[PDB]
Amino acid sequence: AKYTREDIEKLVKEENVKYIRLQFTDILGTIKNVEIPVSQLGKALDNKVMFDGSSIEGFVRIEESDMYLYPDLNTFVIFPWTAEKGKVARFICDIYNPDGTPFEGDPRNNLKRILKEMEDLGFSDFNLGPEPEFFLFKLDEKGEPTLELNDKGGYFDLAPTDLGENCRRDIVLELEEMGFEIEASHHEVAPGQHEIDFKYAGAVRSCDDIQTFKLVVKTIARKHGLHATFMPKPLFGVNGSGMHCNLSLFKNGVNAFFDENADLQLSETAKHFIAGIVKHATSFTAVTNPTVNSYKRLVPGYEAPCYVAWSAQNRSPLIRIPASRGISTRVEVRSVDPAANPYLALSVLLAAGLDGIKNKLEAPAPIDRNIYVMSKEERMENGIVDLPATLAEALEEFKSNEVMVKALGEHLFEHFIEAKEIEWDMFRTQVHPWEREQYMSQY
Amino acid sequence: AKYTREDIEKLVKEENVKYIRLQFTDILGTIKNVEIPVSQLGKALDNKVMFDGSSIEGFVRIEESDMYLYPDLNTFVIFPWTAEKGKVARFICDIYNPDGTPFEGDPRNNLKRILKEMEDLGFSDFNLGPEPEFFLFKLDEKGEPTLELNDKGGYFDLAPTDLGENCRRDIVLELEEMGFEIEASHHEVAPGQHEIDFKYAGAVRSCDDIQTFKLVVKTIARKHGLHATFMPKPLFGVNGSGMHCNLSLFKNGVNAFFDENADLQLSETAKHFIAGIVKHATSFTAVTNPTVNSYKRLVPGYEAPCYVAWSAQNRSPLIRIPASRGISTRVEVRSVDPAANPYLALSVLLAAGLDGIKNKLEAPAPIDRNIYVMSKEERMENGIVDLPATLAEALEEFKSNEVMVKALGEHLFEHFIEAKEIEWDMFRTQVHPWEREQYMSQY
Ligand SMILES: NC(=O)CC[C@H](N)C(=O)O
Ligand SMILES: [Mg+2]
Ligand SMILES: [Mg+2]
Ligand SMILES: [Mg+2]
Ligand SMILES: [Mg+2]
Ligand SMILES: [Mg+2]
Ligand SMILES: [Mg+2]
Repeated sequence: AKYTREDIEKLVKEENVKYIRLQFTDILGTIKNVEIPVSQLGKALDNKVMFDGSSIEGFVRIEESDMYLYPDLNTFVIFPWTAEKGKVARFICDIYNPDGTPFEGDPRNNLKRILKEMEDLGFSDFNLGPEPEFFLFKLDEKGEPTLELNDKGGYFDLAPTDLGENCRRDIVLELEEMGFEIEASHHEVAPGQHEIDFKYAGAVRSCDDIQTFKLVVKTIARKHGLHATFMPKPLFGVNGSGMHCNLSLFKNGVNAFFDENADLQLSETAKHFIAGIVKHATSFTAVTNPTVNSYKRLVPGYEAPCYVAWSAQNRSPLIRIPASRGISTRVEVRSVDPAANPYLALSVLLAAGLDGIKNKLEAPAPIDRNIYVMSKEERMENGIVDLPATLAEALEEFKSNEVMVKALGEHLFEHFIEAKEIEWDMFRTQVHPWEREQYMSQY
Repeated sequence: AKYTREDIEKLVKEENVKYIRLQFTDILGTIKNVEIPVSQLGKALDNKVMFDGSSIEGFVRIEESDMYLYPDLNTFVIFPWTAEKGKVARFICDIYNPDGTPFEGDPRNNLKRILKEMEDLGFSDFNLGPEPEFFLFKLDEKGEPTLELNDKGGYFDLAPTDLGENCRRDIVLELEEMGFEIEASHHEVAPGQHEIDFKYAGAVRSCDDIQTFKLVVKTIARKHGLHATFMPKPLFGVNGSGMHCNLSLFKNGVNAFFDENADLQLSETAKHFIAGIVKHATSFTAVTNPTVNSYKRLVPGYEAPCYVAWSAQNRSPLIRIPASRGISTRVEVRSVDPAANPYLALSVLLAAGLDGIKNKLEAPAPIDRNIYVMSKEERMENGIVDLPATLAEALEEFKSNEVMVKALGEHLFEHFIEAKEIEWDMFRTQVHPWEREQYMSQY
């Protein structure tokens, strides 16, 4: 209980809060909201504010259906940069059906659903440590994004410098003032690319922070004349952006992946997890990489995984194990990209993990200096399968899987599939310039 | 009441008001005004101010006509901007004849007429909850509007951010801190499109607030290098704008549409009232949808209605019943667009409602699924009539309906048709570029 009804009412008043953002999330991970005047804080709470909950199905809407917003008290945040006529605060909300029950088509209420599965298996927490990467492109005259990069930095370089446009700085600083907890940040591999890493938190809080963070970013960036994009593959020839997800299970407030007396100090619990992840990656990919362009980042030549394997020391492991042990033992899934919706991502991932533990699945041998050089044939002769090559591919595999379809639930699943199938069809029917360069003179 | 003579005179002096706007509306909903120096406040308040009330006719104006301006103390507000050589305030007004009686051709006086009509039927209040949607475009260098939108947001998604322009916010903030009572706001389907929704009120107050809204909007957006418009379909191939009106009747301070032990918890009255809107839609469309361009929004595929029908959950029903009951039990007409003169629309709607209540009309089958596919023929065999395709058609239907004509008033009616027929006549003789593109080389 971070705040209570009164603590918030007291707080709204102590400060000059005048505008309330009741923010949620549609199925495509897009960050939505309905805004009220502070004069509606009461109705807001009391969970009495209604809206067209079909905003959640995204562009595949069809009819208008009324739904309730239920604000999550302990997610109460006051935005800093505000203060014009008054300040602005917010609430992340859970969408309820008009009859009282939570709306099953809501991404957030789904994570919770599967977190009940985790607790019934006997676990207390499922932690996440996101490593979200993003590009900074320059704005032009007419305030339009351009293909020009904010800087020419390389890997863990000393990016932009402490003389203005240091977006990373203000971002990290602003986030820390908003109550976040950052672990560290750094410039990434390509020029004009960045990464800020959050401290670990419980699935929900971590997912909620990832949403805010993206928002916070986009804003500060515009403030500096820049464009932030979390597009996975903005530029052919340059690195893409992914969002590795460090994962851990807890039991009685004790880390469960750690076993000092076992191979790699990794519990049997830990290894079943890895096991399930390997079993389901080619199937949960259409979710952790939800866009067409997500697949342009998933190619040889960069640090992105193109095959299902794990390792503690390799070029592009879809699963990795950081060095830290004990209270910090965790599995890192390095295929997830920032285009992915966190609640859904952690839904399918948490689910594929539990499917390993439930069924004492057996993990394969850790890969190490092989995958990349051995032809897809040699790789294939082993547990080494290629991830889907296109969104259409990822979608077939997804549907085939029963434990992944369950991870969403009939509503979240029907529509996701619908929207993505359109997205692909639009792309497939499209005639790109590249083809005209190739065939228009040659034929 | 709310304000009394001396209360106002105290307010003006203390707040340092120096410029009064005597505000009113013409047939085309356009917002007129005669403006006096604070020093003339007395003359004003004694109902002694005169002006050319033929301004009410709009461009159909032929001869001049001296009329009086009667301020309404309860509509007194002080505009928040202003404060140069002093502050500004307005008074919404009723137009009188030089012989002391209210001028009929005045739309505000017209609704007050049909309202009294309602009371004879023994009703207490007529409530409106409007949801006015608008587009924000950019102003060019010359300060001239362009076809460039203010953002790329969609339905309900949190956009734009709290750093910069954020018109919607600054509008609601101004409205709220200016006496208004807003419920919520949000981004709309099309990029650059926005909607603010106010708490319900009685017809007159609700119509006055709609006229003040538009203004405050138009104003705020201009202040941010933007152009607001309530033009129904500014752009082909994107969503148009509309102003669904949420209607409810009270009897002795109690909602008369509600009824627990009923079906859908809708009272017999409700069912009848609905019945009325059903049989007058095609004949009141010309009023709720007054511009030529209004009918370019009335095309299938964009959430806007096209047939006379009512549902509780459908793609784009002319009428729909939102979830809430009890006090919130209401009928929503989704035909109405912003271009419409709120006073005329509300009066033509109240009138059609009461008519169906008066003559105990039998409401038709609520539409299940599909009015889109179910072709003309079939749609007919189900008593589903199409709205008028063009302003012309709309007029021929309005002119045929005895009760609708009576809702307007001999004067209002005569001049409204006069305007619309010339408006249509122009648009019909115009040779648009589209014709040239399709025909000039073809023939
Ligand atoms: N109800 C909505 O928000 C859709 C509005 C849409 N622009 C219309 O014409 O009705
Ligand atoms: Mg559906
Ligand atoms: Mg990194
Ligand atoms: Mg990593
Ligand atoms: Mg005349
Ligand atoms: Mg709307
Ligand atoms: Mg509506």
